[PDB]
Amino acid sequence: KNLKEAVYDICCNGLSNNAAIIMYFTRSKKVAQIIKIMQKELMIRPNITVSEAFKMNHAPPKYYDKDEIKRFIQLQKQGPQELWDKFENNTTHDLFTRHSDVKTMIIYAATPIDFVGAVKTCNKYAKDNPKEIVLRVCSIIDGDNPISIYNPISKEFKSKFSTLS
Amino acid sequence: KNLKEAVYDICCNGLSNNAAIIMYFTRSKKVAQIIKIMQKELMIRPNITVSEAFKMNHAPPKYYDKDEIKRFIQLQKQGPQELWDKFENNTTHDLFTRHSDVKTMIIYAATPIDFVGAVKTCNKYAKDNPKEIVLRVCSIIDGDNPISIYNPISKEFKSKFSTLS
Repeated sequence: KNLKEAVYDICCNGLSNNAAIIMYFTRSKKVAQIIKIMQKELMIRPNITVSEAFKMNHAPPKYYDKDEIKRFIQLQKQGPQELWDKFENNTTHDLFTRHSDVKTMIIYAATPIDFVGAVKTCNKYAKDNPKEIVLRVCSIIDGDNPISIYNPISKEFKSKFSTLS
Repeated sequence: KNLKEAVYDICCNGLSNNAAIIMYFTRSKKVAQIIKIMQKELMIRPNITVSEAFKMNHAPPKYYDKDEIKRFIQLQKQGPQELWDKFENNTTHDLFTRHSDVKTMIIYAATPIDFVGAVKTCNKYAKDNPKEIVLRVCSIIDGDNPISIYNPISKEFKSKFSTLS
């Protein structure tokens, strides 16, 4: 239900050039082939961009103590400009990175029409494989089409969109 | 300055596990070298996940017909449920998938404290190379730490942060 509302909110303004789909895949026998067939099914439709499946690395965890959390808070109360400028963080860990099992795939769509139809397809794989797939939507603050050739398509879609209200 | 305010909004409520730093860069070998320096800086910090540099593919573009856009609007207006159930798209294209040469990287950070320090690190390399690297901040609806081991660290930070607000 949260996915339907989220996709609705993304489409509401007629623009989807700053949205994304993120999918995380656990390690599995079928996983890489799901990715292959999804990529293919997704891109029989125009305006869709799909990434390669990719890996990630991560550092060790760290818990911040109450005093550190508080001084971040005092710095927050000074607003965006002084949050950025006065932040400093010295914490080091003396260790290597861990290589994760989980694969990730990013999808984009140039217009709301493509976006709805892409999320519905992804949700279809996410439903049929519920143990191996996490599905989320992204709003990129001040984002645009990563593939710049789509820009006239989105701007034009928004144009016609706006005159219809 | 847009970046400062998006960072401030993502951290406003003591949750970064629903957030991401996204960066896009050109194929330049001189650029892949600066990315690696950046990853070295990033990984010496705790609570930071950094994906590999990854590539993307995409479909042909399509301009939607002012009349097709209308029928999508009639659905939008009936709401989040009806938009999802009723939407159909049977648009195809006669071409091949194209391979972009834009690379992409995604960075995660388990707490607002780690998120701010990672945007500040990533952003130095973006301003230093504004033609070859583009830097964004993302909000993932109902997101969690992609690496599960961080969940207790995020949940602790939030507990303390809500006590200290």
